[PDB]
Amino acid sequence: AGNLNSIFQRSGRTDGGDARASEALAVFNKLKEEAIAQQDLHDDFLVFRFDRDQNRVGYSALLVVKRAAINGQQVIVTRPLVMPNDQITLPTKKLTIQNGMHQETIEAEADVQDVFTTQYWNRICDSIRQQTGKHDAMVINAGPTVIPADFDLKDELVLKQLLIKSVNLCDDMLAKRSGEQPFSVAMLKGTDETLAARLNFTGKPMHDSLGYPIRSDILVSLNRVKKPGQQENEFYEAEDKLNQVSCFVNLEYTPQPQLPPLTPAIVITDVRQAEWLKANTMELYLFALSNAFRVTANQSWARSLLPQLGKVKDMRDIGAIGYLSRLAARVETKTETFTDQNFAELLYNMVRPSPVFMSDLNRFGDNAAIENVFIDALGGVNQQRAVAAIIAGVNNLIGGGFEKFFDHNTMPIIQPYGTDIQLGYYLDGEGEKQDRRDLDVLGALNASDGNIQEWMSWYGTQCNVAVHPELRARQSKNFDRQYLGNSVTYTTRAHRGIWNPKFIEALDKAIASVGLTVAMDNVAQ
Amino acid sequence: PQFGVGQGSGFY
Amino acid sequence: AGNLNSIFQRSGRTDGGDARASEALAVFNKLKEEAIAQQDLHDDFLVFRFDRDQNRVGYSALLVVKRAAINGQQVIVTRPLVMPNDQITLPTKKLTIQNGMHQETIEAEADVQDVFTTQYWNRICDSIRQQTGKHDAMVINAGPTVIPADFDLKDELVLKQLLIKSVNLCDDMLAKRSGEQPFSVAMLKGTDETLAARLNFTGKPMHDSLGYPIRSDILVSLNRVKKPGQQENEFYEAEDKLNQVSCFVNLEYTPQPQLPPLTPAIVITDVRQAEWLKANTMELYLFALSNAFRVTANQSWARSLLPQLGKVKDMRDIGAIGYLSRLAARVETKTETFTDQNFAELLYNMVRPSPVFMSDLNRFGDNAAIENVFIDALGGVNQQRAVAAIIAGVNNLIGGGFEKFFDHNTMPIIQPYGTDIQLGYYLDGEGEKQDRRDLDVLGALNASDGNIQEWMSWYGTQCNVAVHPELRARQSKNFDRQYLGNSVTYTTRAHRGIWNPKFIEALDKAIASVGLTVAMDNVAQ
Amino acid sequence: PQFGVGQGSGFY
Repeated sequence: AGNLNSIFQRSGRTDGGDARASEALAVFNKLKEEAIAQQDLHDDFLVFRFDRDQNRVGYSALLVVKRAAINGQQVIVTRPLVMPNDQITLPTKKLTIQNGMHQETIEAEADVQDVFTTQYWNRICDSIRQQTGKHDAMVINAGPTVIPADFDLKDELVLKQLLIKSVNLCDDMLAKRSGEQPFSVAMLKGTDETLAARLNFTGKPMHDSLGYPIRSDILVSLNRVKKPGQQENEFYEAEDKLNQVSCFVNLEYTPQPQLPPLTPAIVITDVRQAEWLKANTMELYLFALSNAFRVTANQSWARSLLPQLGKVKDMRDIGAIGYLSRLAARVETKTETFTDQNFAELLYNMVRPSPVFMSDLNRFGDNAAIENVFIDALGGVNQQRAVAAIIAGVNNLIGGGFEKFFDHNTMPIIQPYGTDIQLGYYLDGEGEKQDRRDLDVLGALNASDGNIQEWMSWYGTQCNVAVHPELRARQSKNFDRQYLGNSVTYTTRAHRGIWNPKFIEALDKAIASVGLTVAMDNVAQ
Repeated sequence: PQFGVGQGSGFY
Repeated sequence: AGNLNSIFQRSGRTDGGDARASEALAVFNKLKEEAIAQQDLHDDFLVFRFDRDQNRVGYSALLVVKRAAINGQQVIVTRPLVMPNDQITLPTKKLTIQNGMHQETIEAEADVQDVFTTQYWNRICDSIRQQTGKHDAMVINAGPTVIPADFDLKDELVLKQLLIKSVNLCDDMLAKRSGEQPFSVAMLKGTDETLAARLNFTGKPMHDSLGYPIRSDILVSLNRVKKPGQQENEFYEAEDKLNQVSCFVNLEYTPQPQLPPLTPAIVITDVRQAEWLKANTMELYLFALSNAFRVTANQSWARSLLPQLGKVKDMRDIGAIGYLSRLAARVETKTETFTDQNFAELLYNMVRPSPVFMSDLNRFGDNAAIENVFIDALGGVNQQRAVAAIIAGVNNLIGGGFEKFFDHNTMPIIQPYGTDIQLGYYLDGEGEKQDRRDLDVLGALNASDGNIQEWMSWYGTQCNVAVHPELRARQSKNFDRQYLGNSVTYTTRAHRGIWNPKFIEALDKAIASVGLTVAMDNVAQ
Repeated sequence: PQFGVGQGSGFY
């Protein structure tokens, strides 16, 4: 039946494609042409519609496609843009859950993680070959992403930017397949140049390529490598930035058989190079990750936990920590008698001194071509290859020697966190988009106003991973409706993992050990 | 508990 | 854990056994001794208690055990008597039913069919060896039966009779293992002796070894082989009977792509030898089965369908047949205008002329040692052996030649009917026990008073065997509560199968062909 | 649909 595609597709063309993939193709072709007209985009490539009608996927997508022949092989790099359609329902999957002696099945919709199967990709490749004529071409996966059903398609600015970013990545991957030279400390280490860095206690969120908010408590900014006394580059003005890492810190309530009860879980939510640089490679990513390490290694992250004193509406007010402590009460942090010293004491008794470094990993994110190696490095059939790629990336940064710090085959680079991440946003009182991750441990304690039993039910939902994830997802959504509100939109899900402490030691020390010295701007607190 | 792998490329 | 039985049982004795197996052992030992005292029973054997505590069964039982060494092998024949205990619940089995895309599990109690597993039997054998000392003995299965929880244990008469019948069978099986001579037509065919037979339109039920009613519309009585003019055996008085077969006829509503809609389903419910004969063997059984064939082959079974004219309470009144016919109404059979001719016409239009012969098969019945070969002959791992035993039994009756009528390897002796049989009884208006099988096709039509939709729901329940039997059993029980009443007791379940028309041809013709002529008593209607 | 077999004897 599915093998009749061999007859169905032999000749001719048809009238088809869903309403969103149709509209999306039309706007993306318009944007391509305007970008060429303004000379922002080069006219060396093609945009294609992938149909659920003409070919074998549940979800249609547009394909950002670039090509070159590399050493005789035709190579195509594709960055799919999934187009979910609110009016189209793909048949659901049966989730059978063996609840001890009780067996029950939950049916559920396929998300981009379930949709982007290995065959989904292979079908994308085949269609491109039909559309490009390159039937013997190899196709590079730049990472599928999704442009969600919900918003109006008239945002030409964002859509233009999506094409720009997607072609950037396509050029990188053709280049890196072509053998292009890597990013390294040697390029930064001018004989007359040094690095410096600071922690930004932002007070604001940051936004992905489609404009959705990303939680961050601290933005780590690594300054441009340079030195006073160097030749000024004519009449210029520039931001002195090299890269940045977005992160936040939760306070996880963790077991112990003497440590205090909460863990300073430092979570990377995003990794970006400064906007003036176009390329996106593993070496650039890996180098930037050292920015999160310094958050607790040299500086002190705990300043981010200070309550917004004077602000009534602080949903994550530290005062909530008193509900997990022996007080079983909110600390009065509204008062003129609440001091910096009292804050430090709450933490002395409640929060552990040893930082833990972890990060999100998203196969469908803005950095998916790279996120995918870090995800496969967690485990599975190609873990060894993904790990080899990552250690090679750091060695490219330092000129070898990562191996002088530890054995990557005894110490895999990233461990699973188990509980995965539901992403989404909610609207605040003025209708702005805010990250749903705000109901973190302090957030949830204030949301239940001290009802510890309600908190613990939620907390167990977010921690006990012997419970099938569908059951956990349903309870997590039930809790958002009661505590966050009904104005909640869900977005593409993501993985989380723990960076191996030895990977971290080797990355940070190896860079410092080759002389790429970085000064702290916050010289003392 | 298990890790699925999609069709990644370039690095392998 | 279960292998610790190897330590648990090494030495000593314990205080144990359930209250019913305890009481049952005490009464059965009393009965053994009285039977010896009255000289009815020979003192050559043992009675044993099988415990659910001391050994590996869900249900305790008493064991009727006899032994002899046969050609050097120690042989024990056992007839288990299961003792269900209303106060003891055995953990239930999970019945997972795949209802298309819907999976649901029903938990249910193990019945004697589920309980008497191959290992149940092997455990019975091992305990007997511990109790008899015959550790190298082979044990013959005389067929387990059950003595239900419900009634009071003070019925010494029935219990004595159960021991008597069970030891009879044990002696037969030791004999038949010993090579004892078979029953045959040659033993009946005196040079001066002939057979004769009649159909009894009873107006009453017949009762099993525990006193429960068995449905029968017609009792076929085969008269003792003899002739006037033979020497009279002193001053004697005897019933001139050899054997009998109990049967009933339903009217099944069957499909057709010209035949009338109902099938004359002739069902054997019991097979008995005359009470003066003690042995129970396959040849005796097989010979008696010819009694049912003659019901339609020589005589006419349809007389059993006559309504009990003048009796208001006839739950199976033929008038109901008008609900399945084009009349969609009850035939007025209460009236002085209802005639024999009108009856025949109802049947001419409603009931097919070609009889179908089938029988019940019960592994736990009074004839279980034999029922078991006829059941295994239906199909399964030992079907070929069971069939070989059955054809040998008929050849023993006739001196060979069954094979001159048909190939038993092309025509298996009994086919499955698919829908199995729920057995039980209900109480009538005076509190007497009546067979639940009374709500047959005519019965059910009167019970719903012509509501064909209610009838068809029930009828489909009893015919569509793509439906898991648990679902069917639940609906069958729901229908008895609404239509039969709540005074319904369920008893041991049974199989049904169809006797191959060629088996029947060969049995009847082979006996007649060797000269064992039988006269019909009902020479004309 | 299938036929289970218990531990019958004597005839086999």
